[PDB]
Amino acid sequence: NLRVLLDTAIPPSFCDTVSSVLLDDFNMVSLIRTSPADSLATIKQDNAEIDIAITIDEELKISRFNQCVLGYTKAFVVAHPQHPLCNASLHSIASLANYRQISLGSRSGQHSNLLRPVSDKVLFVENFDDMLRLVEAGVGWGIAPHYFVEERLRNGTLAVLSELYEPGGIDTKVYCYYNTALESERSFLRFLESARQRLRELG
Amino acid sequence: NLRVLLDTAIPPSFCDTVSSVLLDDFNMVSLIRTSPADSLATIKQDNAEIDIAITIDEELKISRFNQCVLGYTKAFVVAHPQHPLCNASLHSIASLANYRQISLGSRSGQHSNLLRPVSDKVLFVENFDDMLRLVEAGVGWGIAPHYFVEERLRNGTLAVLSELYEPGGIDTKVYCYYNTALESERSFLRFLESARQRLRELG
Ligand SMILES: CCCCCCCCCc1cc(=O)c2ccccc2[nH]1
Ligand SMILES: CCCCCCCCCc1cc(=O)c2ccccc2[nH]1
Repeated sequence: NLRVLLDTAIPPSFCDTVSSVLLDDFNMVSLIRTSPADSLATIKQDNAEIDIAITIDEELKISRFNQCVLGYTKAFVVAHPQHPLCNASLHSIASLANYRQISLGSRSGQHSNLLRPVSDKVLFVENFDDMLRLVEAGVGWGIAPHYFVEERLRNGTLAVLSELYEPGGIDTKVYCYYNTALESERSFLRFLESARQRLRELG
Repeated sequence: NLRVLLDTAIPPSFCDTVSSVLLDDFNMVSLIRTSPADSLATIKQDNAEIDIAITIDEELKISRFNQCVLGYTKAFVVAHPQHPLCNASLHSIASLANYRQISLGSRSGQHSNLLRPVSDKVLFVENFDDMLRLVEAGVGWGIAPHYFVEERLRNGTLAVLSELYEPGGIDTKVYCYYNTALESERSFLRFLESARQRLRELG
């Protein structure tokens, strides 16, 4: 029955919050994980027959789907704690566009404004694990969700650069793309209401 | 000396917060108001010789300028309290793309993804006052900053539709575009630090 796709930028908590709720109302629920760079591409494939996507990625008006927002979540631009650009911010926060960035690659090779890399050179990868191996290494810098990075962060293995750009990490909305058929379906509305109401915390 | 441009979506408080601070460090400070639809166009004109823009509008990498974020602020999609789409949300929240929208026109006729109208027909205007005359009228619906609308809102003259899309109004970042020359200038940094630190409230 209900197939829902969850990108990797979504905290793995925001995912049990969901799944608990949908089983009340639904009797078969499949959960698919996906690069954020591939989320929206995927739901456009009709055969893939997704009914709900949870992503950070944005695009206005899609084919058969509607959009709304569930919450907010944070990402950081990170590097090795002696990457040149470490320390020395504001000026160097503009020089990111010169340094090598480790970006999430997409299947379609295409990117949204939101996820397109800011610099060159870019070195593409499949997911945030590969990304951090590399910035820990540390060739390049990257933007990764909080949940990934906070482990290493307090451990001093990685440092943040995002801070003078946006203190507190880069606030980023979490969207919900849902097949229009679910608009005003007593059950979907419960999921929305309940997912949101919960997803204040973590925050 | 210092010329700073402030779009109309910026609360008129976020504007005294700024202006107080800059006079400590600056001795001539001009403040220009602008449609958000025209903010960025304007700072690209070189003759206009703007040193700092405060806008909700977004564009990545501009000519001589850097970007960072000062805070957050809210906007609502509003209409006449017996506009068809009133009441009846979620489905109708998708039918906005069919109803007439009152959008902020731009000089260049061009719009960013962020400000481009969602529907047609569109009926362009110069500013948020014209916009509300019209949605109060009420031909069409529009998106307007909180500060404008909260007056009329509790007064029942206008109703919100944004709520199932994004409860609490549509969170929207407030960017700072500052000429690169000001990067690491003891004074600019004070302004940033102090503007931000204050602009938590209102919120
Ligand atoms: C200091 C440089 C700021 C440039 C960042 C531009 C805004 C962030 C957009 C964004 C890009 C991502 O790759 C991303 C990845 C995971 C989660 C949020 C993200 N936000
Ligand atoms: C319920 C329909 C949601 C569609 C709104 C799309 C996100 C809002 C982007 C935006 C458009 C504006 O015109 C605007 C104007 C002033 C302040 C913030 C704004 N945000």
